[PDB]
Amino acid sequence: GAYKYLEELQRKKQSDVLRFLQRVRVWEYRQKNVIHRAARPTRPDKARRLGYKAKQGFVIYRVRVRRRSLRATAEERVGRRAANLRVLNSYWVNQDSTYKYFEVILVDPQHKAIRRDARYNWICDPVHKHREARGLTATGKKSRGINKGHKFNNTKAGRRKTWKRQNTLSLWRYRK
Amino acid sequence: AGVKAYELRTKSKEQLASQLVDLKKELAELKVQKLSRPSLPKIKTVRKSIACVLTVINEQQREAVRQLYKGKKYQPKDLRAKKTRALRRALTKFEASQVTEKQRKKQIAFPQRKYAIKA
Amino acid sequence: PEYVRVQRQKKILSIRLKVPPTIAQFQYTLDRNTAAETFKLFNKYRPETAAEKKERLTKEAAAVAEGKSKQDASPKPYAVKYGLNHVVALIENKKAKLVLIANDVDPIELVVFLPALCKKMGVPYAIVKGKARLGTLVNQKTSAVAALTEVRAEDEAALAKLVSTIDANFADKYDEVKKHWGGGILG
Amino acid sequence: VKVHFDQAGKKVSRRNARATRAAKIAPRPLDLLRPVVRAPTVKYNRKVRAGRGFTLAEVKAAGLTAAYARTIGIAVDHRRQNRNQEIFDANVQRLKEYQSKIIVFP
Amino acid sequence: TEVVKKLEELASRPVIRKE
Amino acid sequence: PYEPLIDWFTRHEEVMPLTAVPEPKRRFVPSKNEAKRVMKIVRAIREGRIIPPKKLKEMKXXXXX
Amino acid sequence: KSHTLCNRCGRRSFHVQKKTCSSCGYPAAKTRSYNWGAKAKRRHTTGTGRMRYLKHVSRRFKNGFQTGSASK
RNA sequence: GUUUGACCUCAAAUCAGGUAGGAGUACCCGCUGAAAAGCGGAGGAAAAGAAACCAACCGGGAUUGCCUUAGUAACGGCGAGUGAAGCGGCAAAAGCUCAAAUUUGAAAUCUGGUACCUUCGGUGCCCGAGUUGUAAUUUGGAGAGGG
Ligand SMILES: [Zn+2]
Repeated sequence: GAYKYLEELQRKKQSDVLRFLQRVRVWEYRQKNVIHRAARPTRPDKARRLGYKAKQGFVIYRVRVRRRSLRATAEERVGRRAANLRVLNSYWVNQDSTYKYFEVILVDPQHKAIRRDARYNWICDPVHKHREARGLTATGKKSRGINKGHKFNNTKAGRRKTWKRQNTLSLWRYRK
Repeated sequence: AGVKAYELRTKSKEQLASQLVDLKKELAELKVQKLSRPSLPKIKTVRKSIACVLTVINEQQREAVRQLYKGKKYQPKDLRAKKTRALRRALTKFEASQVTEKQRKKQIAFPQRKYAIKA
Repeated sequence: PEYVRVQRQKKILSIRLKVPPTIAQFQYTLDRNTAAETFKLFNKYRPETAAEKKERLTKEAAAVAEGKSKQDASPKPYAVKYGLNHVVALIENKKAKLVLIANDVDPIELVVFLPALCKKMGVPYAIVKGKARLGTLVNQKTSAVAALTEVRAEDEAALAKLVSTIDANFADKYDEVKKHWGGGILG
Repeated sequence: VKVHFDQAGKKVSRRNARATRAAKIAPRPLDLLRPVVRAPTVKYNRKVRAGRGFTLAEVKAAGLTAAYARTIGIAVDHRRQNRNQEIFDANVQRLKEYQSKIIVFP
Repeated sequence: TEVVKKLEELASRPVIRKE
Repeated sequence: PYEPLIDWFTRHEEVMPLTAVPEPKRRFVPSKNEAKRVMKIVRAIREGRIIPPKKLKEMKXXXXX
Repeated sequence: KSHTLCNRCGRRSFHVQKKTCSSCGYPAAKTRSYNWGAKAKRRHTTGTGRMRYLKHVSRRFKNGFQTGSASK
């Protein structure tokens, strides 16, 4: 398939053709709004490996942010704007000195293709409301820093959690 | 000395509307009688009668609307179930029982068996 | 309006700036009569529509329903091939006898390797003008690619001379100017 | 500050769970068939222990597939590795004894 | 043992299978 | 600056494909999934849920009058 | 007067020249509430009013949101 | 051909169907933050969760929580004091899905409308969506083609 070509070509960003397309598209998107709807993913392979499918119930927004993180704030903007949609994920496409550009995949839990088709029906659950608001996305888990490793220690929110471990005292019926 | 519900179920709608007109005239008379009267028990009966007439009329109208909308795969929202927030939403049974074809083949191939240990 | 303003300001900012030579291979494309005969070729090899498919299915199914199991014989379907991953998939065997490539795709990067890929695989590619004209011959809105592998014996001699025609008209004419940086002249 | 006043209560509730789950799982045990596995960490390396799951290769040596063995209630770990002989053999004997004592309904 | 024997007969009971 | 593109890698032509993927069976025989859809329609016609098209034209010829 | 009858809460705390209710926060869609004023939140929660819909909820939850009747 | 049409984009709909808001907020999750307050977002739990793990052993084996590790390691005008984690015992135990090579001998996929029917749906027909990829199969523990 052709996706391996797109990925390997995508890894060479400062190559002449990609910076050409980047330099055209940053001006072209600069013409448009801060937030708008893209007809199709400009980086389809990246959208696939983030989970995009080309059917009804998949909405692609393109979002502009000024230079929390920038990516998570970009997700929060389209989460606030299209509340009926659930945010699947997001990825970088383009940037300027003034703005970075992100391309965000959102999924509607109202469309019957999404309400059926059991690979994706889990996102219809109301526990998946506003994953970007709770940092439950990929960039949210990265900025929370949730993995396995000794490199991963008590960091910020978990720090208050282990402050909570220092703040509360546990007593049994029979004192130990 | 009052109306019955089941007696009003048999009647045509014009009979019910004329009965309503009769009860409203009777109410208008009983107000003129009651502005002289300290306590008139009949007006308390006839307002319940007006209420039952309105009940039967509205019920017949709603069931007629339901019968004309019976076949369609839709309904006016007021005629639908009320239940609550989000029991409207997020799943049907069919939309929850729905499973992929691969896990379907897996459960056909290896279902959870019934066994008894120490035998 | 805004969108008219942008779609007119587009293709100005492109040509004003230096395009890389892996682009502007596009619009160095096939001329009038050769694209015309290419379309006359591929309309001989239209794929089956969903209606025609379902119709033949109902015919043979009513045959088996009577039963009246007539025979078990059909040579093969021959048609154009149009799925992009399927088009790339027909290369690297190789199976693509001819490939048409649309010049206009908005994610151009979907397409840019295909001339070099058919160049190294030796596949007779040709850059066609307009993916809508590809979609018309393949019952889609757009197609952006058009591969063709299997040809009847009635058409095989026309195929080879069309290949030689394209390799004369495309590979000889535009090969050196393909290497050159296009555009760059202001508007 | 927190006091476990419910220590008496939760146990009762837990046994209610151990009742209620058992009601649904009426012939079968509540727990799966776990491996007998020797511990790490030289303080504990003489100690043997209950392990998570056996392996693919061991269940194949028992004479069945792990996909089927999960339906029989045998806990299976892919990411474990069998490196000791006697551990492997004792757990194979354990699997065989478990196979001897089950009766499976069609 | 008794109900063990009964379930052992039931699991030992061949189901009416179809070719 | 700018300079024309070097075609060092294109000019060597591969006489063989990349992958030694074995050819599947279904590329040579009539298509199976077609036939499964055929038998689906056969089961629907045996249940009469689908009318044969000759019978449909017979229906339309009478219904026009 | 400094304040006016609020259209939302009816408290006589709709300030005039600020065009706002100091009590409830009309016309802002979110209601004003302060956690330091926990006693103030106590005076205005659910349960103070009629709960015209909210009374009969859990009873329907006890009945499983049944429909119709059984004539017998 | 000054015509006609494919697209593509962008508008408009008292067009059809849906959905967002607010309240509460004990528990949860994010953001901000002093000498907590605040903000945002959920649920009956939430979060986390199936190793780019821990170890150095006769190795262990998703996550979660309890007891112990332990007031130890470590940190700290090494002052005030701050303050873990591996292992072990227990509770509970459950694992799975994508994205990469073609179905090319037939997009096999789905929304919607309509007609019926046994209606949390089914069947038929028709618009559409979709090859700039929807289905089946395959997630390394491999797997696929065949025989
Ligand atoms: Zn107010």
